[PDB]
Amino acid sequence: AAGRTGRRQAIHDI
Amino acid sequence: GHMGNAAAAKKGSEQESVKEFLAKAKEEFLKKWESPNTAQLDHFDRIKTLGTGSFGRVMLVKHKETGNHYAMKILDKQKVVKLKQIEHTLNEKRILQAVNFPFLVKLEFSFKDNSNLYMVMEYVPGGEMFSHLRRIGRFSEPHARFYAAQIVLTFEYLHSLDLIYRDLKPENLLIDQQGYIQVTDFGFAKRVKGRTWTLCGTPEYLAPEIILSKGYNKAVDWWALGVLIYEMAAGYPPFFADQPIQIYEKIVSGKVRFPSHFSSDLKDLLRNLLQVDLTKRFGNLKNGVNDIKNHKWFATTDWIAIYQRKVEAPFIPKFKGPGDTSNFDDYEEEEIRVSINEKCGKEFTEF
Ligand SMILES: COc1ccc(C[NH3+])cc1O
Repeated sequence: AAGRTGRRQAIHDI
Repeated sequence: GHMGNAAAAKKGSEQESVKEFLAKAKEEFLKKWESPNTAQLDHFDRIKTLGTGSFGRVMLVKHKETGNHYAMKILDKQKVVKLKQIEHTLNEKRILQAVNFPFLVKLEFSFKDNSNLYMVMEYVPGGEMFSHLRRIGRFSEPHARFYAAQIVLTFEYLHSLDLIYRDLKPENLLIDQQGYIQVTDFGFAKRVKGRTWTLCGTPEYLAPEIILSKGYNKAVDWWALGVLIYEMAAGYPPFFADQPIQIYEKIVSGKVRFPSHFSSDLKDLLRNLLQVDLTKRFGNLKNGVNDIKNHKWFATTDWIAIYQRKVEAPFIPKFKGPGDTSNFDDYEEEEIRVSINEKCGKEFTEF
């Protein structure tokens, strides 16, 4: 189950 | 029925009291929203960076005159370059200066200079939910439920004011000295009477209708609550992949799998929050937030006691004194440079 474990940045327009 | 006479009457009276509260809260909000430079940079000593993002950083600062500690969000005006980045920053300041709720961070000062915008908030020293969750792995269901209840009440408050939040995630939830939540970062919050269209948020937490470029409403926050509860109770979110495009494909599929340790009550709640069909998603039906508050998974939750902060928290962060930063991770420190020339003055006149 590979996925992002660190802090996740928000996206502004995409 | 499920409730006897006494329980049903108590629940009804409780719901009428909610309406009375929200009516008063709207009157108070509108006063501040219709009729809101309360400091300057050299009034604070900068201590340590508490978090970083694409447009700036949050620093622990100490007010020179009073000695009080605060969290100062610094936004580089030039880095706020994209159109929706500018409007969103004005949303954030205006909303924070008008709201008032026990689980929403309190804004104390805001100002701007030639280079940056600044928002100075109460310092919440217990750290982000994110780092406690990653360290322990997962929260037990009662522990997750205690936090979830605070988010439910906070969204009931915000949505009653026609405010959407749009960035729920553990990174944005701070733990206070009593173990309760403080929601921070209102960069994506917006006053929306019906639909809105901006493609924004954090990939793992985006509702399908955002990804599909459909005009959407406050129900995206209830979807995100489903993601948050799942992640708190599992240790990882329900749509989990290395790249955003793969995350989006999972979200739109309409498929969720649950750990074998999830209770059936929890799975039922999550299937109703993580519902791609908006005519069926909890929080978006005729009974509104009450479909969530009255769900079996929350049967032990005393909503008023949570609001009044009368419930013993499952976890109290350690605090060594004022200004302690031990519950935060470390970040690269960079000098705060202020240009001699005003940047983007016209774009931020209203800030
Ligand atoms: C009080 O405000 C903040 C404190 C800490 C962070 C980092 N998670 C962001 C904030 O906006």
